[PDB]
Amino acid sequence: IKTYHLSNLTQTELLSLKSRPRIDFSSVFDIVNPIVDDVHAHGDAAVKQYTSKFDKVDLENIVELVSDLPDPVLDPAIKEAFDVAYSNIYAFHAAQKSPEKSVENMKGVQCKRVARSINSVGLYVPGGTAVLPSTALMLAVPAQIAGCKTIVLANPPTRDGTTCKEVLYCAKKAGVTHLLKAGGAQAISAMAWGTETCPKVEKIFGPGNQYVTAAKMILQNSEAMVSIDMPAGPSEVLVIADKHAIPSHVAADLLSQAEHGPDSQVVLVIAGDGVDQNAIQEEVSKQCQSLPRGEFAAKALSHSFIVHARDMLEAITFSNMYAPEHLIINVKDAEKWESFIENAGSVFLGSWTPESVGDYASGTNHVLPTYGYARMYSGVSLDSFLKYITVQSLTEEGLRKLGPYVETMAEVEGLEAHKRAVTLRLQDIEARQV
Amino acid sequence: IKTYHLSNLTQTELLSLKSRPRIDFSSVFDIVNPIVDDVHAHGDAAVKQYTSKFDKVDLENIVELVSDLPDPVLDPAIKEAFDVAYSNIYAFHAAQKSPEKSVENMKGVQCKRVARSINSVGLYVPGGTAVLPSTALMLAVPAQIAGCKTIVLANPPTRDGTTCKEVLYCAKKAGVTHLLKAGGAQAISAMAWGTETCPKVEKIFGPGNQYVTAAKMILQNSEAMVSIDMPAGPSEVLVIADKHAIPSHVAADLLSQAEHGPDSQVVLVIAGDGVDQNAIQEEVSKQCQSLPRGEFAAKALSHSFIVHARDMLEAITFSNMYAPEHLIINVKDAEKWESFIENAGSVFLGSWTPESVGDYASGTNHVLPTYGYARMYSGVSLDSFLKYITVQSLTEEGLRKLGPYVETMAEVEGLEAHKRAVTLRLQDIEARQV
Ligand SMILES: [Zn+2]
Ligand SMILES: [Zn+2]
Repeated sequence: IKTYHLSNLTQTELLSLKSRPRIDFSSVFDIVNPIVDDVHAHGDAAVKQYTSKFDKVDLENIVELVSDLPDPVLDPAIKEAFDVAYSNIYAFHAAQKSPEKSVENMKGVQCKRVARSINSVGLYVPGGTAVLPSTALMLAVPAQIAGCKTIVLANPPTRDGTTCKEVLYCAKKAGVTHLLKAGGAQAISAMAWGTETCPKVEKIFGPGNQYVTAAKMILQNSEAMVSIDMPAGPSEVLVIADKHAIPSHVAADLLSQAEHGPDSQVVLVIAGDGVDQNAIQEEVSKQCQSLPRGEFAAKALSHSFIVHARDMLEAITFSNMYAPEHLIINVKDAEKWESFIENAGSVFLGSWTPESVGDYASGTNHVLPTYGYARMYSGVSLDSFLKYITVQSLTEEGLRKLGPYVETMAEVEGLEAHKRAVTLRLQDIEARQV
Repeated sequence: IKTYHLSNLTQTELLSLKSRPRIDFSSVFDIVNPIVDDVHAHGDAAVKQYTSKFDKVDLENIVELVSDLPDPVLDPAIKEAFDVAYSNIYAFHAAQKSPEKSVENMKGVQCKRVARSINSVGLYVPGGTAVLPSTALMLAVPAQIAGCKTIVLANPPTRDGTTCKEVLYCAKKAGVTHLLKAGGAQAISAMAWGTETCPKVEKIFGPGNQYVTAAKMILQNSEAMVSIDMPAGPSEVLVIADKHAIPSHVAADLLSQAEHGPDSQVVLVIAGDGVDQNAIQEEVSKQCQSLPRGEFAAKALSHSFIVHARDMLEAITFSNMYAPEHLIINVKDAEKWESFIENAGSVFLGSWTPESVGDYASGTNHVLPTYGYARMYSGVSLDSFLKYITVQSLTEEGLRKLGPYVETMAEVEGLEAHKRAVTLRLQDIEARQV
């Protein structure tokens, strides 16, 4: 409910706004380490125990090959909607391919950067009661485009043990190879180390909850030889609204984020004068009462806050400091403010572009950096699933011309074998002129 | 000396060749962790103390604004060599800028991905017994191209408290804003947390020794809010050689990697037949005893190994498994095999392209993934210094076309607030034209 005016604040007060409520992950590591170690040591049996324990389901086989599962049949309207998403997500991400053009800054010194897919990747889509086929498209489409050979999707089952069929449809469309019917730390460990039946993966994506996230943090510093997309905290939106924003559409934007759960973070920034803060707030109350996830949204909004900025430059400056997962800019001429944005996972410009268009189908990626990590991490993209290999090839003339400079730098550095690798080659070359 | 043949080996045995020796991080962690904490709590005073103990230097001004440092004067061959290097590294990295073309897969649905620099960055360049201006260019040039506002270059001082003069030259050329005259874990903490005079940075780059590396690793899972380039181990080279390779050149390539240190890892893969392995081992021995760092190279070569492959495909396949920091391909028609390489930091094709060319001046980046982390990490590049923000903007028509698909997918996921944010908007649009 809290309201702040940027003119009222000291440098110390600013800073407490920039930082999210502390999550002590050390605490969460203590809970997660035994689970990670158990799966590491005892494999599928251990995974089955934790799945029985936490998801209250007992599994025969925790992994299946997706190409052996039947094509599920969906309501045609539902199917077409996910085909549209797929199509837009596919096109946005395919357009991120780098051309691989060679640089020749001196004659005969040809260098280039080429993309190779990460061979094996693991994707975490939360499950049980959550039905998250959208996240499945977000992780698997760019994997598919990148060409990854093994694609493990981890998706904890419903209370009976049934795979969410929309997720499965999405997984089949994006070439997921393996479906791992587990969640939690236990699923992260199984992909990081591999098991009797779950392939070992080289990189793991999707933030899951704070327990998934902790295991990812832990396993990236372990011997498992696994990298992750990014660390994480709760989901967030920051909305900037000016007097041209419709109060009820602003309210709906706040609740759209709030309904993700009690820990979602909402920030309303009011840029300029003439905005009816009251109407927005009342409109939030009215809309919240009919939401089936209204209890979640209300718990979330109990630690939301409002910020008054006297102008749009101040609003954006505050948003840059904050570094929001999602940024909504509902102000006149929103597009013009783009070159002022420095830190945000994803940006929604104007009045017709709610967060859920990006959550589902605009084509951008919704697995975005939270907690302030947009300061140095990007949302998942095609490049998240590639390594770039640098290549250089010299001709004789190139080495003739570049070698001496190399000789010089190696001497300066005290590295004489580095020098001789070149000199010995130059001797051979000069020896073959008569 | 030690040799293997790919035909003679079991699965069990290949997998042993793939994996590097384990490093005891536990002992390193015991050293590093209280250093980090101490710098976090006590700032520059804590840093001064550690510099005094390990580097044996007592210095009051540990952070220097590079602007008001006088240009060093170095001999002119040396200036000219680093200038060529600067030029090739610049050109190579500048060619990596993405176009930011908008995607419009459905009329009025406009999406894009824009580059924004990481606002502050830290660059680690080893000192004391090392002199590493090449690394200064490798880290600093793409930061400068990326437009990072604060660039902190950590480099421990020489015994009199001065900065290594070649390193300072490269920092001024590449636009480093601050110089932190400290090394080791204490340097890393100072950049990760900020001190009284050292700016806090968002990302830290550069291998260092195992103390630096452990500090980077701890700090990436800490509350400091800092990412890292990549984890790391000892540097490595894998050289693929066929019968057309000149044995002495092959030997000088191995020594070039080996002279880095006793842990530097070296692998020779002999592909096909007609290769004088003896001439190569003889040549390694003559060359090794005529080197200043010959004792370092010999210790490294004691844990080197050879692999015989019946053909080049099998050689490449083995190399793809091993996933070397550096790969040299000295075979016939080396360029043609490019498409078969899946895992390698940087590649050197043909007879005239030694590792040291890439270490110094080809333009590629020498800060590369070791220990098999080439399976999922790239070398440092322009992208390492950027976040890519995704942007979407819808017209009214765009939302009229895409919104209904989104309402449905929101229904499926049980996320009514996500649906309503679209519906209120579609209602407003409908109200207006009637
Ligand atoms: Zn959402
Ligand atoms: Zn080197």
